[PDB]
Amino acid sequence: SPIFSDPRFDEVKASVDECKDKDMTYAAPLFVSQTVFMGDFPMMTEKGTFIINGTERVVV
Amino acid sequence: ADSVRAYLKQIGKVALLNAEEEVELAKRIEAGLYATQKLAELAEKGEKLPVQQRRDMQWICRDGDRAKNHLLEANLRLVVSLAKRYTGRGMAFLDLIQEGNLGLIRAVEKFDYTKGYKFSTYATWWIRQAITRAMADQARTIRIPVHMVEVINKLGRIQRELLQDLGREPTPEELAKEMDITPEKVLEIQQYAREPISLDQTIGDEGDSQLGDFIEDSEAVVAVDAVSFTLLQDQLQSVLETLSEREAGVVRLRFGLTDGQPRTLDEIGQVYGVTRERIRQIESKTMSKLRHPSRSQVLRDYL
Amino acid sequence: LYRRVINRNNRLKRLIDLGAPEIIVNNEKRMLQESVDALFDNGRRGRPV
Amino acid sequence: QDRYGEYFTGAMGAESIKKLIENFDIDAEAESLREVIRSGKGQKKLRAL
Amino acid sequence: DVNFFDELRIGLATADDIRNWSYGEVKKPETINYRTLKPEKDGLFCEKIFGPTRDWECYCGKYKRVRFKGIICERCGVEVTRAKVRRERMGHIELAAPVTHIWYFKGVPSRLGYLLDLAPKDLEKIIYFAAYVITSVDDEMRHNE
Amino acid sequence: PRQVARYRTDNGEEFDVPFADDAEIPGTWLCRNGLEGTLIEGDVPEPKKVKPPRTHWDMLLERRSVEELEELLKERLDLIKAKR
DNA sequence: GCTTGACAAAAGTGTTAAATTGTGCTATACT
DNA sequence: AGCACAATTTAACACTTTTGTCAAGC
Ligand SMILES: [Zn+2]
Repeated sequence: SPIFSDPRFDEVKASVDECKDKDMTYAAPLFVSQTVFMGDFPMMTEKGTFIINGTERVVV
Repeated sequence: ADSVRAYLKQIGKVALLNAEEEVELAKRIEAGLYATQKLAELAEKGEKLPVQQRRDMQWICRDGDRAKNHLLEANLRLVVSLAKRYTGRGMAFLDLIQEGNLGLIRAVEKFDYTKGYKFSTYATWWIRQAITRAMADQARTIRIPVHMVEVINKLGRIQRELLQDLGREPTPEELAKEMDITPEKVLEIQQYAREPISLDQTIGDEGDSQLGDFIEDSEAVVAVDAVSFTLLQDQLQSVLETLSEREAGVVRLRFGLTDGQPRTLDEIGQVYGVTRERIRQIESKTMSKLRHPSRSQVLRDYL
Repeated sequence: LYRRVINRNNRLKRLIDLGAPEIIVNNEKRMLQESVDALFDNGRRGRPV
Repeated sequence: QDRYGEYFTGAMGAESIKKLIENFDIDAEAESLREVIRSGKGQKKLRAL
Repeated sequence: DVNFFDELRIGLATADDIRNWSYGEVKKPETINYRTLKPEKDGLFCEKIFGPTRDWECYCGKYKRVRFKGIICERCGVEVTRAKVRRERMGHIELAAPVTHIWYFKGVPSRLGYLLDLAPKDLEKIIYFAAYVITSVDDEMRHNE
Repeated sequence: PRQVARYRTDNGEEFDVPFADDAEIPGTWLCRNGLEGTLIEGDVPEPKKVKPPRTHWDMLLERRSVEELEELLKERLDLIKAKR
C-alpha cells in the first residue's frame, strides 16, 4: 500500500479434531471502500502443526 | 537461437499503415474480388468485353491480392499484441499468434472501408475471438465443445464471484441457484472441467518409478481362470453326453456353445424342422434333466 | 505431443488453402518442424515443451 | 529475386533440404571426396575424411 | 513367434515404409469424447485404425460375437478382432510440408551437415526458416546474358 | 462369412476391405491411405453433401450491392486509364 | 410327439422433437 | 465473452415385426 490495510481473521471454522475427521483444512478466513474476502487461511495448532486436508503437517 | 524471436524480427520489417492507406488497400481488394467474379460470370452468361479492358481487369486481381497480402503483413503486430495476454493458459504462444493471424485474415475479408472506422477497431474483435475460440477447441487434451467450455467458465466466474461475496466456497445449491440450473448439473459440469494427469509423471520417490507403472491391466488373462474355464468346457462336454443327441444339440444352439452365437426358438426349430414352441418344450425338459442331482451336482463349484 | 503436431499440420493445410502470405505459412512450417522435433527428442533443441 | 529471378531458385525449410538431397549424386560426391591427395596432412582432408 | 531369429537389422524408415506400417491416417487431434469417454473417430485412439476396445466388438455394435472375425463393420469401420491389436497397430500423419528428422540434424556431428557440406549453424538456419538456400541455377542463361 | 470389397483412391492406390456377407456394402470408404475411396462394382449412389464452403466473395456480396462494386471498378479502371 | 392360435413381451424400425454441437460474429481505437 | 443460427446427434415415440409362452388340442 498504496496499490489494502487492516486485514481481519475470524475464529477458526472447525476444530482440529473436527478437521482431521472431515478431511478438511484447519483454517480461519481472512478479510481485507469495497471489502474483500481473500480466502481461508490455514492455522497452526498448539503442537506447532497444520491440518491441510485432514492431515497433520509440519513446516520445516 | 529462438524461433519466436525470428517471427518478430520479420513482422517488424513491415511498415504500419495510416487511416488513408487502409481504405486504398481495402478498395483494391474489393475491386479484385469483383473483377475476378465478373470475368467468371461473363463466361457463364456468354458475354464478351473489350480486349484491352478485359486485360485490365485481370491485372486488377494481381493488384488486389498484393493489397490483401500487404494489408495482413502490416497488422501482424496487432495480432501479437493481443496474443501476449493468453499465454500460459495451456496453449503455446506461437499457436495463439497463428490462430490470431487466422482471425486477422477474416477481418480483412469482412472489413468495410466505407464505415470510416480505423482498421484496428474491427480487427481486434476477430483476432480476439479467433484466439479464444481456438483455446476452447485445442487447449484441452480431451476436447470440450465451445458451448460447454463457455458454461464451465461461466460457472467458475459465478463461483469466484460467489466466493468473494460469501467468504466461503458456494455449495452446489448456492452455485446452482445463482446460475439458474440444477445442482446435479453443476456437479456433472464440475466433472467435465477436470483435466487429465500425466502417466509419465514420477509419483515414486526420486524417480523410482513413473505413475504409469502402477496401472493394472484388468483385461489381461487370469491363468487360473483360463484353466478352470477349460475344465468347465470339458465337464460340460460330459454332461452333454448324458442328454439326447438332438437334445444336446438344442442346448448348444440355444446358448451358442458350438458357433458362439445363440439362436431363437424359431431358428433352433428351423434347423430341426419343427415348430418354435416344440423347441421351447424340449429345452425346458433339458433344464429339468440338467437340474437332476446326478448331472448337476458336479457343476456347482463353478458358480 | 502428437496433438501439437497434428494441430499445427492441419492449420498449415488451412493456411495453404487460404492463400495466406508466406510469413504466416513459413511461420507454420517452422512451428510444425519444431513439433515433430519435440515429439521425437523433446528438449534436444531449444527449451523443451 | 526481382532481377535475375528466372536464372536461379531458392527456398527455405525442410523441403529445400529435401531438394538438395534430390539432385545429389551420391557416387559423384564420393569420388571428389576420394581425394586422398590434395594435401591432407591438415584437417581440411580430415574434415572430408 | 518362433523365438529363433538369426539377424536384427535397422535402416532409415522412408515415407512409404511409414505409410505401409500405418493402418490409417489419424486426422484429428482428439482423444476420447468428454461424455461417452469412447475413442473419437479419425483421431488418436480411433478404433477404426488402431483397433477395437473390446474383443470381437465393433464400435457401433452390429457385430459382437466371436462368430465373425477378420471382417470390418460397414458402419463404424472397425475390424472385428482381438483387442490386443490396439497395441501392435500404428498410424501415421501426412505432413503438409516436409520435416527434418531431428536425430540427423541436431545429432552431433550433424549427419545431414556432413552429407551436404553445410555447417550445423548454417543448416540450422535453413530448416528453421532463418535464411534462403540456392536450390538451382541456370548456368547457360546466366552466361549468355 | 466374408465379403471382399475393393475401393479406389484418387491417387491410384487400391484397398481390399473385407465385410460380412449379409450387411450392406458402402460406396465410399475411409482407407488406410487417409483418403476417401469409391467402390469399383455396385454403383455408388454418392449423395455429396453439396455444401459450398463460404468464400471471400460471399462475405463481400452481402455488404456491397453489385452496383456499388460496379461503380468502384469503374473508378479503378478510370484510374488505370489515366496512368497510361 | 407335435402343432395351433391366442397373447404378450421383447425386439426392432421409421418418424419427430429436444439437445447437443460447430461456426459465424461483435465497428472509438488498440500494432 | 455471449448469443444466433445451422447442422447434427440423441431422445422420444408410435407402430410393426419378432420372439417367447400359455393353453388346448391333433
Ligand atoms: Zn460397427
